[PDB]
Amino acid sequence: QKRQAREQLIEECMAKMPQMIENWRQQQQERRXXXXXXXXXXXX
Amino acid sequence: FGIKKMEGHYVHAGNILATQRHFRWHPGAHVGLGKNKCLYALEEGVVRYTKEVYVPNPSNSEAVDLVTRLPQGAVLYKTFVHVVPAKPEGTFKLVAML
Amino acid sequence: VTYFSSRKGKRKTVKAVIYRFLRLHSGLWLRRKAGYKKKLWKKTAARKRRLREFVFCNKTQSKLLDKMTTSFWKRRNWYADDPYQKYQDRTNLKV
Amino acid sequence: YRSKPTHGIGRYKHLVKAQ
Amino acid sequence: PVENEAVAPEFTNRNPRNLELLAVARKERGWGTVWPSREFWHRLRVIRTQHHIEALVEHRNGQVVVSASTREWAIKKHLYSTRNVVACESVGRVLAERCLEAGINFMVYHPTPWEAASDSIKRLQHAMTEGGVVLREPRRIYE
Amino acid sequence: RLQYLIDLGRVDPTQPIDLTQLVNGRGVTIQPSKRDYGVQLVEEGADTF
Amino acid sequence: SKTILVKMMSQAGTGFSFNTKRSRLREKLTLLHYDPVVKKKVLFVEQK
Amino acid sequence: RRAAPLGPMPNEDIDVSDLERLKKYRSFDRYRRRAEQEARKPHWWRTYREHFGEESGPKDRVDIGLPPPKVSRTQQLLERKQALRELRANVEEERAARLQTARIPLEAVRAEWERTCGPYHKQRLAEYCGLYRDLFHGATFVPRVPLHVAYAVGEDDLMPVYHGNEVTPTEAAQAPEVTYEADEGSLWTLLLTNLDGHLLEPDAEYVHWLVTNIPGNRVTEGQETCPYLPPFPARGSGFHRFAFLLFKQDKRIDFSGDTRPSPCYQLAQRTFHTFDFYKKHQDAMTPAGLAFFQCRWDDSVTRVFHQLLDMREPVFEFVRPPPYHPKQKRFPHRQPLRYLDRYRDSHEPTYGIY
Amino acid sequence: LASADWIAEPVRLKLAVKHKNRINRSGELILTSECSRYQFRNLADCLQKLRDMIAEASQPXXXXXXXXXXLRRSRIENMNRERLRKKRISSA
RNA sequence: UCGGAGUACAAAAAACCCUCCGAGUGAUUUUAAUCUAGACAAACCAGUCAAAAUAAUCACUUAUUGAUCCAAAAU
Ligand SMILES: [Mg+2]
Ligand SMILES: [Mg+2]
Ligand SMILES: [Mg+2]
Ligand SMILES: [Mg+2]
Ligand SMILES: [Mg+2]
Repeated sequence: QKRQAREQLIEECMAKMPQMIENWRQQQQERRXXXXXXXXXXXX
Repeated sequence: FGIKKMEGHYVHAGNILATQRHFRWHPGAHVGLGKNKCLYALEEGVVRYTKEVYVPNPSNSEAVDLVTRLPQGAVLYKTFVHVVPAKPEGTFKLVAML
Repeated sequence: VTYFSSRKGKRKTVKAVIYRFLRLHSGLWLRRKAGYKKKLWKKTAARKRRLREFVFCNKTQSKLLDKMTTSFWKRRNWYADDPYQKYQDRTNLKV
Repeated sequence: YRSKPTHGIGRYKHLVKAQ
Repeated sequence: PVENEAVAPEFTNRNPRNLELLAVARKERGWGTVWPSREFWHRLRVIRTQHHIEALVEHRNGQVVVSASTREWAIKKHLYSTRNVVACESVGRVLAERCLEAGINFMVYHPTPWEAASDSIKRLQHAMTEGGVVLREPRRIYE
Repeated sequence: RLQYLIDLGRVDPTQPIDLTQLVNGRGVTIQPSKRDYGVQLVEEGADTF
Repeated sequence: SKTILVKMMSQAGTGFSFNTKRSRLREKLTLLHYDPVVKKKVLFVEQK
Repeated sequence: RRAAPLGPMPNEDIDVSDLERLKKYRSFDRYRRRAEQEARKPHWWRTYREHFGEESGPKDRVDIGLPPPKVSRTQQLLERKQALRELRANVEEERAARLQTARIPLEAVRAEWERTCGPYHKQRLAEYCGLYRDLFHGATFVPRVPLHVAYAVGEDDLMPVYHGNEVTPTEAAQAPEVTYEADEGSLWTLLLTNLDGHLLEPDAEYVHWLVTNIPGNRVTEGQETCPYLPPFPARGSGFHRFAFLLFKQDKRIDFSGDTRPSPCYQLAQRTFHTFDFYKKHQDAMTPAGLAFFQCRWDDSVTRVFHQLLDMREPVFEFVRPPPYHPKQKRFPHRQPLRYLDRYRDSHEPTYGIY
Repeated sequence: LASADWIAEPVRLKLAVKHKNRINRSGELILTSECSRYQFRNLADCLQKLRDMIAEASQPXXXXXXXXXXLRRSRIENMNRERLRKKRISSA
């Protein structure tokens, strides 16, 4: 039972890999352009 | 710090040749660099020392700019360490005669 | 070390040797490398490897250790499953 | 290495003066 | 038995090209203070003069194996304006066919950062790609 | 060691063989007080046997 | 200013990484790291 | 204790007094060039070249050649010059250039390379794969004459032999087609030699196919001393090299000692040294053309030894020396546990008396 | 290989296909094991390399998957000798 | 206690209530992995490189640090 529970933990959390990684990649990619547009709005 | 192996010393792969704080001796042929600026043997053999031309990586600015201002006749030289590989790469054996 | 016990007259053993070492039958003494559970994040992966190791003790240390250790830990042992049974003998040693 | 005929091979800085 | 049946245990392969093809041979790892990486069996060496493009194929012995030069009457006479991008492409395909003729499919190219970006060299590299020649020498075996 | 012991007729194959017999031929030594749970078998003379 | 220790948790399973965060928080903690069990590159999330 | 420089010290020549007035290379590139220039001279100090086997360094070439084709200097210079004047003058060409669409008729290039310095590329390619080392041993010849070798792989297919290229014994089973050009006062002898792959004799080679007394371009008319025997590499050792050579003979030569049985599948019967065979006929035979191919074991080769030579099939391997481990220590100090398994004889529990 | 009845003809002929390297001029199929100093585990090794070969060859579902890592050199040298093989003139 | 220079002029080492400079950490992103030949260094303890085998930079850069035991934590 512990084995099947761990393996189902792995199936569940592997299905959620692309979503989390793409979410935070898009998020940090939004923060870099938010700080670059805040610095380019504050320098003018 | 210092030079652990000498000219004509026989070495095995991985033995350290030298260790230094600044680059004094640069790795030559068959001599691998560590991040602490160590020189070690990549291949079994004899250690040879030799003075040769210095042609820096264009990714290194300071180096590049050292090259830049030199008079047009003159070239930079540094000292190197190398290993002449002794044991041949390999051998061909007869496994089976079918 | 207690070279003669009170009640038995025998030679006692140190326990705090035993808790942290292991004796093979060859005489090689085996130990942990100190500080391996200690301040991990502060350390380079390389070091971390070097620490997680098991290592061997030089002759001095070994002899010393033997003196603090009675016969009973020097006896031969066959454990079922023993990870270290593979190791106990010396091979090809030409001196 | 001072005792060698080759001492000063690498020597340069007389060549570029950035002071 | 047969008088021919004798072989002998250890075989002599006298041909130098062998191992370099088998990939088992020695590269030269090293330097890495300096430039360019002298680790390769075969290297693409492009020398651009104000006049003529000369692209070569090199061995670490310093000996150039197969070469395509503009000063060679062969290409010199077929086309116009030696220095042109057209000419770099040219010398490229020339060296490519000459490569398959030599039979070598593998040489490594180390451009300079400002050179790698330039066009003459882009389309040099395409001439070699479409020639059927691979840059980026296959890795070593038990390096 | 087993082949040995039958060979010199210490332990005879004819009647059954358990630990006791191996003991009486002095072919093996068990110190139960020392957490010895018996004799175990290995393959050393596998081809010899 | 200060040096914080934070325990980073894997997506899949009990695999953990352990590392320090800066007290000013210039880049807040989420990583792309190595998980041992499924032999993969994952997003390790900042935890305690 | 200071020594004295022997000959020139590298940078000594330029004046340190007044650096501002000296010209510089502002370019990484120029530097690179001048650098490699200095990398190619014979310095008086221990150098890379010295230790790393430039292969004998300077060699005084024993040259058995076809004497150089004689043409006139100023003639060709002028002709070329004019051809260029015509070419450049063309406006269509320059338009083709600016806008970057042009192509070169690779075939014609093949013709002209074949015509001028191509024979030299041949030379240094053979020198690259060591043809001269193993065949004429001290010596260098220039392939004046183009030698075109090929195999029909199908009714429609032809796999040619350039110098250096790789070919399969699938295509080497059949006799080759050969093209080169001369009038007929011509007497020729063409040779196919296998440089390595000789089993018993490291210094010797196999002649597969050898022809003699070839008038003009006539292929079959030549009297064959050695009939065609297909390339037969060994499974283990990859990539033998096979050479096509062309000698010009002046007076027809006839040698029965060289002559072989007609079927001739026995391997001791072909045992050969190009050195000695050429010592024989040297005064008549002058080396001309060259084309050679690289060949490794392929499936069809299995048919050979079983069918042809009544032989078992040799298979080889590649053996790298067992790793070097230091003299084992009675007390390894500060060593990983697995140190023990380094010196392990073989893996098996061995109970000595138990 | 030809005289062995305990494997069917599809299996008997498909073993001469993939394994043709180790086969002998006399028709024999040679299997080799080395490791264990006891020859019993070598018997089991060989009988298992055998069981493996017969199992894989008796599977028509075997697709013989080819890795590109070791064979990239073979494919690329195959095509690059194919551009020159491509010259078409009827010969002999 | 730790590190740079002199003292210690050229492999190493080398004292002084000797001469002079520093450290008890910042700054980031690219999160810098497992596993193992061979080595340096070294009384010990600690320290360093590292091929093949499987999937970190910049601030002189060198110093930025503490062993057992014992406690708190979870895998
Ligand atoms: Mg006992
Ligand atoms: Mg804390
Ligand atoms: Mg000093
Ligand atoms: Mg030492
Ligand atoms: Mg690696």
